[PDB]
Amino acid sequence: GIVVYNAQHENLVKSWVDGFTKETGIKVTLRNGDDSELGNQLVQEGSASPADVFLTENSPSMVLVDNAKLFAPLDAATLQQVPAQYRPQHGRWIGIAARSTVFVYNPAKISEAQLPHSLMDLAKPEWKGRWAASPSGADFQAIVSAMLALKGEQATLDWLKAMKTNFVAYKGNSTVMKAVNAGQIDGGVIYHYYRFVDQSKTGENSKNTQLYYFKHQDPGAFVSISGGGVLASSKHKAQAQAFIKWITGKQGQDALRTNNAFEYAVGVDAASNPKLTPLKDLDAPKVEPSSLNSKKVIELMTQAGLL
Ligand SMILES: [Fe+3]
Repeated sequence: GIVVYNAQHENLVKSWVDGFTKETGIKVTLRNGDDSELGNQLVQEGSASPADVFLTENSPSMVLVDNAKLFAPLDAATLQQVPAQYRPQHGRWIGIAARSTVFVYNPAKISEAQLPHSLMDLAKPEWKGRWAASPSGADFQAIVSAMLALKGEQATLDWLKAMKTNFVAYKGNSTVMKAVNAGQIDGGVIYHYYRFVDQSKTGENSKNTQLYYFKHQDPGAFVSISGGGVLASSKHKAQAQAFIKWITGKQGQDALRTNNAFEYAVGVDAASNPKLTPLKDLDAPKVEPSSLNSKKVIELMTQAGLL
């Protein structure tokens, strides 16, 4: 069978494996981990890696592995299952799901009318002590990688230095949401699905929160694309290509619509969970996935004192 380095969620991917194996008989072994962990591990393994497939929550760790020259071209028929805007132009990997940046806020701490117009506005001195984020996570680092691609090094580093003055750090994006929910800060920068996931359980970590979408092609409207790819070293290329085709195809994208992950489908003509605000109404900035640079992001955040 095939070996998948999986930095996407264990439960979502297991439902993909369930349908994929049922229809093809191809068995899948998951090696689960985080974006940056598994990305760096693949670069170190190089062509000696036992992985056939790499899946990520966000794009920068895909770019890391592609920069190392480790991905095989994806089948053209697979690439055509996803629109070009949710896909690197070079076709060596593909988007498999999406997540929207949001400002999660506590209405008892901050009225909707007081929310920042731009993610860049959180650098202003009036925001000191009033917002949070998880800078060690690949989630927030991907958001900063979009700001870097959109705004450039100097403007991004200036924003990061003001964030060091202004923000409150927490370990984990769900932790940020819990802190907002408890009223420790006015709000925080996370991805949209965390609130949906918790509301589908007890809601005890989210009931005092609401989601704000920056829109207007703001850096804060960045839509982060989860990635999938076939390793060039794979000895099971047909099976590996078929797994990517499955997860980006109608049945695989269907799971995104009906499961409890609340992440967006990216497939052509694919409906997303109806509780989500449609991606086409969010007016995300144009951000080429290959332009997202996780190494420079870590350096800038370290220069700012955040890591
Ligand atoms: Fe995440």
